[PDB]
Amino acid sequence: HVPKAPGFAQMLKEGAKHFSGLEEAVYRNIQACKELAQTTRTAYGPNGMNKMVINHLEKLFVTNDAATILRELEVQHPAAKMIVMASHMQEQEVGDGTNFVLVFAGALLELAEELLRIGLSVSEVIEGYEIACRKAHEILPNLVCCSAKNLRDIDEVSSLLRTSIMSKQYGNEVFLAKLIAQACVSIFPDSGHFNVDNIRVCKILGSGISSSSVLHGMVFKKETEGDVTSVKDAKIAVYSCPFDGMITETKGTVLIKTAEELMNFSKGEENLMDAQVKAIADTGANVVVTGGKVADMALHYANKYNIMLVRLNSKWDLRRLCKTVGATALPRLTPPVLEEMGHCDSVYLSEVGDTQVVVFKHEKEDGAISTIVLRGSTDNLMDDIERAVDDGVNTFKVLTRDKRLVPGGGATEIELAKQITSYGETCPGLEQYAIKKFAEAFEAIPRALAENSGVKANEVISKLYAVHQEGNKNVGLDIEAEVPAVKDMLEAGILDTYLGKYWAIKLATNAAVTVLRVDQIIMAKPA
Amino acid sequence: TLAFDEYGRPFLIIKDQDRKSRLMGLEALKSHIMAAKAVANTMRTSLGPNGLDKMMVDKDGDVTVTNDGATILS
Amino acid sequence: MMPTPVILLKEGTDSSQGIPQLVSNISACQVIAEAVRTTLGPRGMDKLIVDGRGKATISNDGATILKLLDVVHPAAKT
Amino acid sequence: HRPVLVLSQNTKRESGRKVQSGNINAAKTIADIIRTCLGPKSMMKMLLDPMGGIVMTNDGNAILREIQVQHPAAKSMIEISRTQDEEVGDGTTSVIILAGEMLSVAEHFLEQQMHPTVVISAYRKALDDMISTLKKISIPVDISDSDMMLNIINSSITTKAISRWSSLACNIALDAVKMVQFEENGRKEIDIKKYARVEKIPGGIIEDSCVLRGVMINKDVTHPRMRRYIKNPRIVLLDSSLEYKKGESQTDIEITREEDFTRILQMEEEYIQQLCEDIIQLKPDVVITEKGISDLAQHYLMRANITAIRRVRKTDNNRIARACGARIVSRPEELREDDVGTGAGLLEIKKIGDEYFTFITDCKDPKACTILLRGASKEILSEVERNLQDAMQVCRNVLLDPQLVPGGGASEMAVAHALTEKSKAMTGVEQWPYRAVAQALEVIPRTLIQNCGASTIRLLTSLRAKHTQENCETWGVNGETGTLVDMKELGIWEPLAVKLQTYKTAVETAVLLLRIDDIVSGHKKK
Amino acid sequence: AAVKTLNPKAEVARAQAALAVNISAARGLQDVLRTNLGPKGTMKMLVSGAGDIKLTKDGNVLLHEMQIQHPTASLIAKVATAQDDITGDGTTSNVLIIGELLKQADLYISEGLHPRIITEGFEAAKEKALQFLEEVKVSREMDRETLIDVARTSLRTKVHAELADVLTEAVVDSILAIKKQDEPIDLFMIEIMEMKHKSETDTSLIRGLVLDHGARHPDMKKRVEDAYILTCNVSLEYEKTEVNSGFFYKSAEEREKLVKAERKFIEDRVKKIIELKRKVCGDSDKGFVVINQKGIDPFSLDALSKEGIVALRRAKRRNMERLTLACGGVALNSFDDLSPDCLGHAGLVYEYTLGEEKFTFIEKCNNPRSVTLLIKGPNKHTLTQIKDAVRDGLRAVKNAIDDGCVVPGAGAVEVAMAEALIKHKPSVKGRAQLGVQAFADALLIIPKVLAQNSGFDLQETLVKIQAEHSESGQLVGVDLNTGEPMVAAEVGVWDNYCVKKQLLHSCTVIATNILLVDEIMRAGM
Amino acid sequence: AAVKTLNPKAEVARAQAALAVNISAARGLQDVLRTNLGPKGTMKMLVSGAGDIKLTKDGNVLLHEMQIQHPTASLIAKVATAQDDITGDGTTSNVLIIGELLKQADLYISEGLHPRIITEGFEAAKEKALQFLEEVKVSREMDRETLIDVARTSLRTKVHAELADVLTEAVVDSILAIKKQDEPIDLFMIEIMEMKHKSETDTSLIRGLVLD
Ligand SMILES: Nc1ncnc2c1ncn2[C@@H]1O[C@H](COP(=O)(O)OP(=O)(O)O)[C@@H](O)[C@H]1O
Ligand SMILES: Nc1ncnc2c1ncn2[C@@H]1O[C@H](COP(=O)(O)OP(=O)(O)O)[C@@H](O)[C@H]1O
Ligand SMILES: Nc1ncnc2c1ncn2[C@@H]1O[C@H](COP(=O)(O)OP(=O)(O)O)[C@@H](O)[C@H]1O
Ligand SMILES: [Mg+2]
Ligand SMILES: [Mg+2]
Repeated sequence: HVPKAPGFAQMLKEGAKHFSGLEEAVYRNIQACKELAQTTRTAYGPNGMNKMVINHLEKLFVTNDAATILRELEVQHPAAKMIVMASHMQEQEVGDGTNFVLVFAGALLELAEELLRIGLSVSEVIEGYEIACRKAHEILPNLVCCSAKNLRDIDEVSSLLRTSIMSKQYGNEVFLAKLIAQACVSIFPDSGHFNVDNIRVCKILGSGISSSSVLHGMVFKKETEGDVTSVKDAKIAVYSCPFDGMITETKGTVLIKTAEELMNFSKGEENLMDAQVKAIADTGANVVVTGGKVADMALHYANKYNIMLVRLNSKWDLRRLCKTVGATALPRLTPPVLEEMGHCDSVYLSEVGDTQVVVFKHEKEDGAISTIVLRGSTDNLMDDIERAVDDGVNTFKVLTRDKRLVPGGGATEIELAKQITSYGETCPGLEQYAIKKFAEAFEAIPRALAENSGVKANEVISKLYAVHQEGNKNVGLDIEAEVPAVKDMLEAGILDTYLGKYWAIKLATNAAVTVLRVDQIIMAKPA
Repeated sequence: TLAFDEYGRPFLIIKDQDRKSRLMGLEALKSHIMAAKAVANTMRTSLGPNGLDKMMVDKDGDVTVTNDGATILS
Repeated sequence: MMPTPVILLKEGTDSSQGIPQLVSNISACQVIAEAVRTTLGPRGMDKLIVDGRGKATISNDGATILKLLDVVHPAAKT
Repeated sequence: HRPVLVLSQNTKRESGRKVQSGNINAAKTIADIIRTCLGPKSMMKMLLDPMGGIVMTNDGNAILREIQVQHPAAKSMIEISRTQDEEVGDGTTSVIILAGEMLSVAEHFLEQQMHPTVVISAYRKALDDMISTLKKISIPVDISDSDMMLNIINSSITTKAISRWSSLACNIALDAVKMVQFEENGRKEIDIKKYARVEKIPGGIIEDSCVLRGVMINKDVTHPRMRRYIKNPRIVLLDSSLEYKKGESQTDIEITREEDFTRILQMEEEYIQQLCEDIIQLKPDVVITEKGISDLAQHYLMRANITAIRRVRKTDNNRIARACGARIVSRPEELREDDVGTGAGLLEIKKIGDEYFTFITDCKDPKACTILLRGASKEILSEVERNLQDAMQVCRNVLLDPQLVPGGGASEMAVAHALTEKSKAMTGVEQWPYRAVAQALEVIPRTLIQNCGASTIRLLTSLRAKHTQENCETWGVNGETGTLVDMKELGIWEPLAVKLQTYKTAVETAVLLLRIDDIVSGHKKK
Repeated sequence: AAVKTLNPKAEVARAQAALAVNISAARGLQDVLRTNLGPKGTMKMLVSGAGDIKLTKDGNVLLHEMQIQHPTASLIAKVATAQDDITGDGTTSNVLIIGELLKQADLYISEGLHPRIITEGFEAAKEKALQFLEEVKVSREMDRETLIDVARTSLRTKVHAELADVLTEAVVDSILAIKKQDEPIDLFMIEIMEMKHKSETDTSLIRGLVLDHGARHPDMKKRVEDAYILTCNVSLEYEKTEVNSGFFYKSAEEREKLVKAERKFIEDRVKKIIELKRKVCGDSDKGFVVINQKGIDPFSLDALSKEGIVALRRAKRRNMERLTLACGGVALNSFDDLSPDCLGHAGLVYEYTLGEEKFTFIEKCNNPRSVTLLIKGPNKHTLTQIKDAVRDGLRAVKNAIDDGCVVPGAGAVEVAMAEALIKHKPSVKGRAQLGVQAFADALLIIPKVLAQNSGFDLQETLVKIQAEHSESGQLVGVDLNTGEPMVAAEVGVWDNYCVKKQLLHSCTVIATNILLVDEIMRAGM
Repeated sequence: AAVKTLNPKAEVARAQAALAVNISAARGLQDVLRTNLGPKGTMKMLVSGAGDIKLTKDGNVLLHEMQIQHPTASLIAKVATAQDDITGDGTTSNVLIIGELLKQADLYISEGLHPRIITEGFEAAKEKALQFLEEVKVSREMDRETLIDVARTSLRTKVHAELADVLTEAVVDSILAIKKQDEPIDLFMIEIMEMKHKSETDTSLIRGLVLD
């Protein structure tokens, strides 16, 4: 009766699919990456919306940063993973602009579909995108108007860090800018390498964001097991061995042969531990922090000679304490410490937010390390501010590597859209269509800023080209109210991450080119 | 409606809410009295010197004839 | 009937969008507010929550009632 | 088991961007199926039927009717090609590509936070300007000329599979419409479906196929003594039976005497001989009816030298009534001289492949003809039958509207420059969707070069520059070679009713599918 | 694919995929059907689901009774159906041209070229192949010795050459005594009866008719000489009125009067028959045979048996057409104008019983113009061998009488046609130069298969045949006994003109349409 | 069949059947691997069951990471494995010769001839082709500008010719500073480290070592 079509030449798979051509492979990779660009388009900008994303571990992640959203979404399309790993490389390089990659490369592949269906194949759209990408790296040093050079203190960086804060925390742009100014400048290495790992976030559940502060030191979440919690001298002896004595390594066996060696063994072990605790009490130590466990005999002489004990079960937190108070973790049992002692100002305990913490607070010598103690009503809010805190530390490392800045908020992408269109009209070849489409991908980036603010993007994008008549080069977007009448970005102070714009254009161009190189897809059976 | 929204989305608040039981009403206080009166009507016949005993059987089959109110309800 | 691709979106995930999402979050917070609504004021009653093991916990505190409801809604966990 | 307190059980709800941008992808999917079936360099598409048959064709209407889709917006595009198939002949594949392209540019404006009513109000203003452009570039046709009408039907079958036998299929389709063009009262009508029957017989060659001057049926004579070759027969068409049947009553006869039973059996024979004597008063030669003929009626027509055909169909009786000029009567005692089919030519009972065929041909002025198709098998004869139906309807549109539009890409580019010059005086938010209608018409010259393998960049830049001047305005795309040849020299001309129905249906398909922002599925009915 | 998005249960084939489906399936039908072309082919035993044996090797019966479910195989089976419908032979050679028109074209389409360029070369090669076929046909004025060699060629290729000497005398002598004076010969006048009497090599040609039903009364004569055929169409059995009437009687004496009166109209038809026997001078033997297409009740059979009239019943529809020409009477539908002018005549009318199944024989006619081939095959499957070969041979001699020219035999046509396309290959002057080469090499499969089934070499035979054609003017062919090139016009191997004309037309159009197919898909669910 | 008699669960292929199995499978691997030969070839994205992207177009990586279960496809994959083991390049061109040696021989074996007669002509053609290869080889005394053009040909057929100018200076300059005085060059002395620092067009040649 009804016939059917069998295999033809190479149907040898056991349950796997195959894609070949432009319509089955190239056009389907574009439409799959277009859905990720339309997903994070709402969360882009200062007026972006959050997204409650639940992973496979059945926990809640609510954020507006596009980097942490893609880590929880279990994407299975292969070409869609290329735009996720390109956004993950933006977080590892500069730490800001991960969403800029999804909008630009999502518009590069979308406008490439209009070129393959009207004209040139992938051999000339790719070569056309590479010419406009090299010309885009020549306009970005010409768009630099300000620099983070004069008065590197807490006053100038309080305004230069507001752009990375207001894109994810719009209402808290003033409080979080001052908290990131008293923490990043205080750990300055005196013209050296700025380490972003020297800033920790201690999430304390409690009151709102107005009670958050930055403490010069470290705040832990453990106990003391003692009664010497009030320490004012703060001479800290840091150890990595377990503070319970010196045991052997191979087997361990007490060998008793007479009645005198049995009775004197218990009293001789207590006198041996008594001589080791009093050896560090005569050196002036007050805080003894160990990594391993602590026996009951070590706690007996810790309270007798009035020294405080701190238990640190994490081995990574012990190395950060050595850079906090300026000490060295000794692997052997307690010696007379010559010069590797710690020196803090005040080590105390306080129950803040129904959580007994241990604070190594520096008062006079303020700059050795910083810890931003964040407060919040929910645990999900403190994770979102911590992402905004880490975007402020990563922006400070960008200004250490390169002090140049470009006016953001839509002012950079319009001038990049005007100069590439000028190079496209002066190219007497067939690849000038991809150069004109490369400049229109920069046009869609302030389009996402106006659609998230409830403003019509047609009237917004028309006023940007009207005020960019060859000499302004700075007017961006005013998203404070409807009927914008947009203003200057240097007067408002919206400029951030010139090095972030240098890498996000390069990564999104290489991501969109790599998708267009894929002509034949051979997948396996998922298991 | 329950387990569905007005926009067509599934409306799930707590886990396994279809197999739950919730009574606020006016019979939630009435269900507490009728459950407590049947315990008091059982212990009413075992009060005083003419109070008749009760035969209690354990889970293992052991039988204990009790009259005190502590071991009966336990 | 609309989405039928050869490669799906992520695995099988459903996601609401826009104005029906926001009213879905507001009406979800109204249901979980009824478990602390009758516990306010000196003329407020208490509530009894029984888990799967049969352990009864009668209380009127908001930190005690809401932790025993086992709410799995994302907006109602706030 | 307690029921769940729900509302609108077992149905779906979907709104927002997933329905507006979801119906575009369903329209782009159908337009990519028949995209390789527009130019003259097209290829056939073999289809498989649930009955077990095979439809090997390249016509855009016959492909989409064999596709069962589940998407609701995909079901709308199939009914568009069914509308274009009934109005005109060769107006099928062009509307589905054009409606997919007008929705392709409509998806761009839906992402710009523009309301769909603004795009439709710009589509209706653009639709009213495409009708006025085709009426200015048209050309009057001399319908009395034979060589002018052959060039119109050759332009419609160059895409189809009968372009190889173009010298034969043009003469068949032209003579088929000019025979069935009947006008009794003051109203001209052309019925090429009820009177121009296209019968196919497996065997022979395609070059021996010709339109007969008359009708033909697959029916043998009722008796071998009847003549199978009459020079000039007088055909009498009947509708009732020549038998003895029960009346529409409760008739019952009580037989008490001996002579009563033999009398009723004799009155049944005299009743048949009475109606057989009433049909021989006009001296006929051929008696054709629709119901059965008893053997008592075959005996009286045998000795009267009358050839009788038994069970001719009702649609075949209406077709032979126009060819021979006879009247289909339903009463043998009410026959008149006007009901006799005089003027009929040669009648011959031929045999084509071990089966008799009754031929009634060589008529004086027949008003209904039958196209005799003979080919290799029934597979390719269904292709020529579907192509001649697209070849006779494009001749019907010229005889009712003698205006020609320069096809082959010259029709779409003459309006796309007219919409571009008229868009300069818009000065509003509807100016940009007005420009996209002129860019959506570019998909018809895009398809003619993508099928032959030509370049789409070097050709469309030169073709758009040819319409910048108002003098030439008729330069199209030559699908045979792949260069730009003027259509006044090639001879590719499409009728006005084909191009007007193509533009009116492709816009209103985009009008319907853009106002859809919600889809409810899962409910039942009666 | 686009069809997978709309319908998820719809398979599809792309441009380079659907071409490999149709070509590899055409090689599947080619490699099976090439083992039966010519007299050296092998017999194929075809068993259905019931278990009956269909032993035949005709190309039309092989394609229909084959358990294959493929869309490409259904297209070739429809072209093969019309080849065995209008002209008989030419079905096995039909499939082998399509199997080579797609295989020789695959060598160019896979090597960069477009399939439409090959189809443009097929039309230019078909125009030269049609003109060359009209130059090689031989008009021999339809001699009766020429029609023997035409029927011998079509019968050898279906039997083991011991029955081909018997069936040629039964086919040629049957087709000559049907119609004269340039009249189209109707093949319905030849009856084909299947018997089981002696053996397969005993099929004779009865000059009259052989009816498969006998006398339905034991008192009738079994052997009747010098008979009168009365062909009737009336119903002698008891029939009622069309209106439901019934009977009504009062006494029992009036009951028997109604049974006598209800048969009066029946016996009036029988009294017209027995009075016709008395008006033809019945003072002799004077046998009477009534074939009587409609049924006869046993009351009228008992009345006709007492007068000595053999009466048959339940004849066929065409038995009133074949016996009317054979006996020379008039097939009447009534008994109102009975006369001796409508009576027939046969010298011998006898019957014979073969396992409780009588067979009425009518022989010894003057000018019958209607004969009957009496196939007497031993087995049931052997009857299908002879019947499918008789209609293959009857349609071969019918085309040789209607067409005025005869076409030569095995390799005298296909080799000479392929050499004519080589010298006219630079005449196209374009990209279709390789299309004429693919058409010329596809026509050479007929000497290649005949050299392969006979056991000879394939390439070594085609060199010697093309050498004798290029160095002479005689249309040389293939010899299936020695392998040497022998002329087919002299050894008595002929063919039909309409078979070779349709082989150049039906195979070429179905090859140009298959090569232009790139979207094989199954939708509609 | 005889193998079906003793073992009923044992499929078999006859003389004219097993030839069509190997030829149709050789054209299956030929039509896939012919779209990536040379610099103008197309890239292939290979996804395994885990979900990792393996974007490459080398003939050895394509045949190994392909969902194919065929005995003829496993024979060509064994020959393609030894091509990329001893001399590197020449794996994509290896499969196309095997796919054409069976396709060109299919036109003669199906036309009456024996498969052994075709194999007698392959050996007589291989001896003349091997002697012709020794006459067309060009000796240029191993100049460092000659090795640039040798490395440029092999690198352009695996990258988009922007990294081929960078990797040529990293391959030729790395192979010269290993051994001198006509000594066999050991490829184990070159370590291949994978970083993520800047970009794909930043691969430099460290003159010492890089430890992970
Ligand atoms: N005050 C402001 N006015 C206008 N636009 C702003 C303002 N602050 C931030 N933006 C815009 O919001 C966008 C936020 O981008 P973001 O999501 O941080 O990129 P990434 O994901 O790469 O970090 C920037 O492109 C910037 O132009
Ligand atoms: N020789 C030719 N040169 C250029 N274009 C042609 C030629 N022949 C046909 N065409 C184009 O091919 C198209 C075929 O349209 P078609 O699919 O037949 O429409 P429909 O489906 O309504 O019948 C026509 O619009 C015509 O412009
Ligand atoms: N005696 C013979 N000698 C040589 N060739 C023959 C002979 N008889 C038949 N042939 C060849 O066999 C071929 C096929 O014959 P046949 O099987 O009857 O027709 P088909 O193959 O179309 O069914 C013919 O083309 C004819 O040339
Ligand atoms: Mg930011
Ligand atoms: Mg057409």
